[PDB]
Amino acid sequence: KYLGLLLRRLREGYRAVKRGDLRALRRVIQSYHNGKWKPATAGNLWLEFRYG
Amino acid sequence: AKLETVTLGNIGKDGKQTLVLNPRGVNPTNGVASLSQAGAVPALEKRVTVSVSQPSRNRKNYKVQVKIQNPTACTANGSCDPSVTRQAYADVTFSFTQYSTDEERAFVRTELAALLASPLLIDAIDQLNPAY
Amino acid sequence: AKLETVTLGNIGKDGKQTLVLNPRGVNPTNGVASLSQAGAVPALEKRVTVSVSQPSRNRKNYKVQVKIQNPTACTANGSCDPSVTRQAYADVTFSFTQYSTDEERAFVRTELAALLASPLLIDAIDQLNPAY
Amino acid sequence: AKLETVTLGNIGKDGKQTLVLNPRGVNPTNGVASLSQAGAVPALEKRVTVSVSQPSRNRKNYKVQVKIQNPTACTANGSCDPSVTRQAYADVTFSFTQYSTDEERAFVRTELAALLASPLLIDAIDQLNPAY
Amino acid sequence: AKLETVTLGNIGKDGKQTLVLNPRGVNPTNGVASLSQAGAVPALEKRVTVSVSQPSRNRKNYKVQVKIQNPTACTANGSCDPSVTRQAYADVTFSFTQYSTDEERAFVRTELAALLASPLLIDAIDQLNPAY
Amino acid sequence: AKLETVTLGNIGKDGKQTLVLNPRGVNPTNGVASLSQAGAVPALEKRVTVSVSQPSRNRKNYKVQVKIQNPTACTANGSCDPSVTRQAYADVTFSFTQYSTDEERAFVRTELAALLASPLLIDAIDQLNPAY
Amino acid sequence: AKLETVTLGNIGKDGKQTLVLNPRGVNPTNGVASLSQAGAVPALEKRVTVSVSQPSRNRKNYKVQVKIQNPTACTANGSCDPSVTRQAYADVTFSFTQYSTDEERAFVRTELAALLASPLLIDAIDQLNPAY
Amino acid sequence: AKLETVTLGNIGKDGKQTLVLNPRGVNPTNGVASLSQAGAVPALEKRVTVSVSQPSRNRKNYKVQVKIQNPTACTANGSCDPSVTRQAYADVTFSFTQYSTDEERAFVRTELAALLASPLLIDAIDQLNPAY
RNA sequence: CAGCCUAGGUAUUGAUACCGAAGCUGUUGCCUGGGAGAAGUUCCUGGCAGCAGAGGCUGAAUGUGCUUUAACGAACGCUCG
Repeated sequence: KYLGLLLRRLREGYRAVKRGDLRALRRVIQSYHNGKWKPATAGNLWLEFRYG
Repeated sequence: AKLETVTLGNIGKDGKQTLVLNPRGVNPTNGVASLSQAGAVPALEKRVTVSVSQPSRNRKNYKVQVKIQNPTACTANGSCDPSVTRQAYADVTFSFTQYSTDEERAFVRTELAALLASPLLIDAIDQLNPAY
Repeated sequence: AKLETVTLGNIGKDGKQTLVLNPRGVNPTNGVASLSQAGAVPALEKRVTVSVSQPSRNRKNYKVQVKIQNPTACTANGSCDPSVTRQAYADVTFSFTQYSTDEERAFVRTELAALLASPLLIDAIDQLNPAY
Repeated sequence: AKLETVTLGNIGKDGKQTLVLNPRGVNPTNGVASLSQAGAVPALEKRVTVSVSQPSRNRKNYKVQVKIQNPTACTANGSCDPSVTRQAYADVTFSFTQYSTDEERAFVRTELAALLASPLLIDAIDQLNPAY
Repeated sequence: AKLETVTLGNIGKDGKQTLVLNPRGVNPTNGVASLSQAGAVPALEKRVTVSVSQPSRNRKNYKVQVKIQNPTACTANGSCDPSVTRQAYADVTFSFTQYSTDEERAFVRTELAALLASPLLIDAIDQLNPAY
Repeated sequence: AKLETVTLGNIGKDGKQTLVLNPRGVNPTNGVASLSQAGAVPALEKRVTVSVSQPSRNRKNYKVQVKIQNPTACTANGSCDPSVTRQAYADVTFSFTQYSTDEERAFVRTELAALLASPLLIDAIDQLNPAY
Repeated sequence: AKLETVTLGNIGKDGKQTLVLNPRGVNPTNGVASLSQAGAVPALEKRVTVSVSQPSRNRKNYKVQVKIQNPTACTANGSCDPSVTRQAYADVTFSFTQYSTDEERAFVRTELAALLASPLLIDAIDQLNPAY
Repeated sequence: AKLETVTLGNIGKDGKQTLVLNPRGVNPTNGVASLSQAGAVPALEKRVTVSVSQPSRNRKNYKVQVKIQNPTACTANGSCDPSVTRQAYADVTFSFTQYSTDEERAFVRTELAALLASPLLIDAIDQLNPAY
């Protein structure tokens, strides 16, 4: 079940990627840092998903 | 973002081996690049990962990391699947104060290069001998 | 060229079918005449376009176009509409000089008709056989 | 379709001229076969082209092209060279889908041929009369 | 090596059907002749390609190639156009030295034929069974 | 498809010779059954190989490979046993999918078998004449 | 220019030999027709090739290449079939421009012919005598 | 290979005209003999050059070259001095081996001659008809 | 270098829409695979990048990048009649 949950969160991130958005794509990014991460500049879709 | 091909030369003791490293991507988390040899095999492809950091909160100095893998690719391994037997780790780490200079960085850079090229470090890295 | 219902005979592989194309009038914007074969389904009707452009500025490029279309539908199981699933197009384009004359213009027509009947284009298009 | 001397008779207004086109071979680049009228000056030879391209990707769109070129020069006073001052061009293009059948294909050709023989294009291009 | 219609009889598991492959256009792009089912649609379905690459820098050593392809297609209960569900194909090759002799070339031909007729290959092919 | 003495009867130009390949064995390292004609000199014998590759995870396609090799004698006027001078190769690779069918498998077999005998391939291999 | 059996009459030093080039084919990759003398061993036949290159956009001049090669057998007293030893090359290259003329080209033709016959080239080729 | 007057008879389409070629100076920079129309000015128009390149580090392997140049000129109606509007030319290149033999060289010579005399070359040159 | 275009490629229900490379051709090297004769090598099959084989029209540099490199009105050379 935990694997299924992980895959669901990944699917959410990918769907965000497909629809296209840089800020809304961070829905999952905020689910790991355990902190209020702030931006620094203008990122990119695949950049904020390949290893983000 | 590093997307440059590096055509290395003077590899090995004989100095007659040459290598080429082609970029493979960038890791948009820690400011890391990636470069590899031309091929399609982990053992035959040598890894070069450079990384550059900036101060955020945990530290107040830069960090230039460099990790090179030179796996030993064996030919005869029971089939046409060259595997790895000896993994060659080469880890380099730097730390520069935010008030340092390009001059100072180049100074350490060239001193490192010259020591590596001289017969000083060759005896300790290849033949494995202590400072008599 | 007065438009009228055109009767084309001795057509097809064996040259026994016939086509009765009735005028569709002329587009006022495109300035192009159109004919179509009588049928129950307007969408399933073999159509025939003809255009005769006038000479433009400074080049005059006497131009003629002829666009023949032929559809073929196949009503799917459960569908109450014979959707056009197949379409054949053929567009001929003649280009003449402002000093061209009836003589060679008729010559070219007869040439094209003769080749279109000749064995070469015959197997070139019936069987889609490249000519070599 | 093997290339061979193509002899078409009964052409012109009166349908009494004849053209003998010899094979010019095939471009290895465009993959297009070419035929020419036998004459003294190759610049003054009636040329005809036949092309039949292969299936493309994901639409596959079978296509065939025939290009008819007829030149005519006019030796100027003092000029020792029958410079080509006139050129007639006719481009025919057939488009079939990969589901096409020789039945419909030959139907297309015969329709085109009879249309080119009908009074319709007769007045349309022999005299440049836009059809209406 | 003239191109024409080939009617191969005594075909299949019990050797009763027959296939008639009519010629196509010899591919300029690579100089390879083509034969296909009598048609109509099967003309663009079934294929038999034959090529003979002459001695070259890569080729030394004439190389003869024969590629046969048979696409199995079906119509869903409600569809119209047949879609290919499966694709058969085989590829025969003969590589022959510049000093080869025609007698031995035909020996090779007939040997391959008699083996394909031998029960061993029909078992290993038609039934897909390793010889054991 | 168990191994055993294969006797090809009539083969060759005039169709008069016969071949007797005796059963060698099966290399298990690659699952390859082999057959050789009766002799002593490994380098001077007509050989044939049959192999049956099942759909691998990275392939998912059934394969049958059949090879034939025939070396030339060119026996010298003394001075030792003959020397291999020329080597005629033939290779066939048939390929299907998992839901393949016995019938169309045998169909492709017989199609190629009769192609090998038809006059086209006859002079295509025989006289090396490009299909034309 | 239909390919056919070329029957070349008296030739040689005294002019008593006759040659028979049977038509092989026409490589489409470069549009070159080839003739070869009747034989078996492709390595040991006298052959000729003719190409007619049309005026490209890059050259715009008609080209006619005629290549001729004659091998020498030098058969050895046993031990294998003969080996190619000597290889006589000849290549003629006619060039004309688009407004060239048939009379001009035939003039050049017969001019080269009769110079080939004339005593000069006789001794220049036969004797390898320097024109002098 | 003595240089002197050559009377080249039965020339051109009908084989009726004659060409009288008188000798020139042999270019010492390259050792090439030359022949020209009998004159007057056509001596500076028509040319027939002859070369016998001897073995070398590149040549081994004699090369005999024969180049023919014929410029067609005309006089504009009002000018005086004719200008060359056209230029035909051809070149023959025999590559003979050191151990070549005059028998073989003459045989190749006459082969070229009579092929040039043959229907194939006449229509491949005069009419520029590719062999199809 | 920049732009303009097209001749072609394209698709399209015809009409209309993208690009100018297209496209294929061959060749240089990188070249793995899969299969395997069994090879002192020949065969089956495959990809990557580069080169040469579409075209012209207009303007900019005459060593290269760019930021005050400018605008107005007369005279001069200097083309014409």
